[PDB]
Amino acid sequence: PDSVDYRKKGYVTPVKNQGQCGSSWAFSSVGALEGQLKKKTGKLLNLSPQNLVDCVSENDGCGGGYMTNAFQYVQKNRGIDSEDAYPYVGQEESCMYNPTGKAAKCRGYREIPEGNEKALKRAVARVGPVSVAIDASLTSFQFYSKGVYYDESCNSDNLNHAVLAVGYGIQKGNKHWIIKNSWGENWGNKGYILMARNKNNACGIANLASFPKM
Ligand SMILES: [Cl-]
Repeated sequence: PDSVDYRKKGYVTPVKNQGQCGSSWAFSSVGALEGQLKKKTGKLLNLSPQNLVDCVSENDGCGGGYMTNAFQYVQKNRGIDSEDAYPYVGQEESCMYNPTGKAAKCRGYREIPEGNEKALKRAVARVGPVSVAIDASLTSFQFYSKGVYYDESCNSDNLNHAVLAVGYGIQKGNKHWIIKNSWGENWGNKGYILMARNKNNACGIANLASFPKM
């Protein structure tokens, strides 16, 4: 069985909802950090995307951002707050980080070689959940309900949405990535989508992948 589902292993927190704020980069980043918190310490908790929205000046808050900028921030800031200590409000505010609420740390990051789905698979297997960016603009993506998603019109050069690869596997003969979104449990299959794997880097799944070192 060349498959892994980190949701079964306790590496994945409940699905969140970014609301009316283009902060999927922040949810993708905290998801990867949460997975490494479980792996390194044996337990996890919800980390603060609002911490990243307000304090990662290299990104654009609700206007977009990159996950490696977030990992670099957590490293140089010497921590990121828990969700409970720094709760999500769906809009950018002044940076209110407090070391008293520190719940995770970061020693750097690694970017997966661009477009290499085999390297992405090895990273998911050997690290844990990996932050990724995809083209999520298609209507077919947005109304996804079940099965393995593949749409030929997906633009690997148009990465517009950050998500989290929490595993991989195969379903009815179709290889897939298990993808955690940030559009609520209401979206997709309880917040998740299975995206085609080894189909010429569909939707750019392996073009902007990274994970934090802890
Ligand atoms: Cl394979």
